[PDB]
Amino acid sequence: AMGSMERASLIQKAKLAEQAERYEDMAAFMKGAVEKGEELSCEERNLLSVAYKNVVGGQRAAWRVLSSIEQKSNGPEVREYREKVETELQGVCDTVLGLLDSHLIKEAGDAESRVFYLKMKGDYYRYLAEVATGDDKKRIIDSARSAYQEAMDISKKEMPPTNPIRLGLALNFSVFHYEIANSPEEAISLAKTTFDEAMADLHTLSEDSYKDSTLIMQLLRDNLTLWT
Amino acid sequence: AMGSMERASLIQKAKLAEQAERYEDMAAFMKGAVEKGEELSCEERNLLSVAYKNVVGGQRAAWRVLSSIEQKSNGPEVREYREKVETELQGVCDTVLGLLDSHLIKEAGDAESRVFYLKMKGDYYRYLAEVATGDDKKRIIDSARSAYQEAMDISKKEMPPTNPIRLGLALNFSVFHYEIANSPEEAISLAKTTFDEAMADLHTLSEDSYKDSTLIMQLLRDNLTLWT
Amino acid sequence: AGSIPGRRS
Amino acid sequence: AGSIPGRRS
Ligand SMILES: *Cc1ccc([N+](=O)[O-])c(OS(=O)(=O)c2cnn(C)c2)c1
Ligand SMILES: *Cc1ccc([N+](=O)[O-])c(OS(=O)(=O)c2cnn(C)c2)c1
Ligand SMILES: [Ca+2]
Ligand SMILES: [Ca+2]
Ligand SMILES: [Cl-]
Ligand SMILES: [Cl-]
Repeated sequence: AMGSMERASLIQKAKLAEQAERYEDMAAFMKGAVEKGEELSCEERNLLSVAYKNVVGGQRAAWRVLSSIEQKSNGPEVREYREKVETELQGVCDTVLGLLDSHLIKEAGDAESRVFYLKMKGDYYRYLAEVATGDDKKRIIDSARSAYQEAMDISKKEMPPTNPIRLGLALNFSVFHYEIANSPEEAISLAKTTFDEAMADLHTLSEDSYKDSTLIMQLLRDNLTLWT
Repeated sequence: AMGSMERASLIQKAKLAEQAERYEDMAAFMKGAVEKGEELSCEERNLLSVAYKNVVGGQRAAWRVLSSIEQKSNGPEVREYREKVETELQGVCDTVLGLLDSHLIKEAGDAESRVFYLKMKGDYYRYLAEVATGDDKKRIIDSARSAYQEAMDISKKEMPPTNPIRLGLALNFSVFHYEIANSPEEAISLAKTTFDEAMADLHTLSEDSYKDSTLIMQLLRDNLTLWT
Repeated sequence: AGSIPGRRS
Repeated sequence: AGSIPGRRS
């Protein structure tokens, strides 16, 4: 419904909405900006990702609360309301996936944009997989895996091992392995190898880049501590 | 849009939505329950109030962030977006006021329900007054004042000075005086008199009622500390 | 200052 | 465990 608003005004309002913690508005403004058809800059990609991560993060937290209640109970109300939340979460994931497919990924030629969008694709299929059951769950899991793997292959060829996007991709793919794919050993191996290769490249970084990379490395180590 | 759902199912889903921190859903479920046309029990009144307080609380916090940015700047974007948030806040306040007017207050004959709803009426006019300007602000302020005053008159005749609804009404009317009506001395006098009269009645209470009343008395004292 | 927080229960 | 929090900036 943002077709009448200037691209630059959508971007400015997405930044205001972030400041106001109005993440649904922020996501709608950034959807409108994507639908203008131009490629997104680095800052604009981050606004798109932060907006949807907050929207779907709230939905995932609510779905987990409701699923836990539903499982304790096993009237229709808890299941019905968990289903409503689940459908709304699926719709947000489908919206993000649709933006990536029309046409952000196909126009992304630089490694930093292409890896960023393919990591997002893996993440939103992963959130779909968290609520999926059975022999839909399998194809959704494979779609997440395939997106993360393409991003990994580009990131290893094109970015240094300390690049924050490369690090966050590896962190999230390791969580995919541990939590979705039932591959805890692959999760641990990926987190360890990523951490060690980043450590060995820290000497090349400025003070500010060092802070950026070590922050994400700490998350890899925190997961390794929890998993071992 | 809740007309097809059973009253009891709306109430159950409002409780689930509170657990899931889905306050917009909670408010919609409780609006649907009110529109069934039956009076609300004490617990149901609290669910209605908690739902809308959280919805409008988020809107008020966002409006304050945006107004602060707008005032620092003085393109149209910050004003336009502050106006959008303001209109959505006004709409929620008008919805709550409409439920109270159709027909919760007129059917409320016991003091605990009538005072509860008239305090809500004062509160939602107060939130309208926070964003109003000029010679709309005056009539809105008077509507808040009139609702709080009727609730005060009933509460003093019908409830003990430690009743938590009576205490919270007096707390919020004192904030009205201090923040909206530019009457800080009336705010301080009301908070002090309310605190002192409650203190003198604490000896009549059980352990659990004492905890309920002293919690709100502490809020009166915290405001008095800030105001003096 | 603080009105009733009123956001729980 | 923790994915990228990714909810700020
Ligand atoms: C306005 C108000 C004052 C007191 C109470 N109360 O302590 O019951 C109210 O009910 S409530 O559900 O809105 C509430 C607010 N804070 N708590 C712990 C309950 C309303
Ligand atoms: C997936 C990801 C990893 C790292 C970064 N980053 O540090 O720039 C990302 O960009 S972001 O805007 O989504 C983000 C996440 N956390 N911060 C501090 C920024 C994405
Ligand atoms: Ca244009
Ligand atoms: Ca019925
Ligand atoms: Cl391109
Ligand atoms: Cl009645």
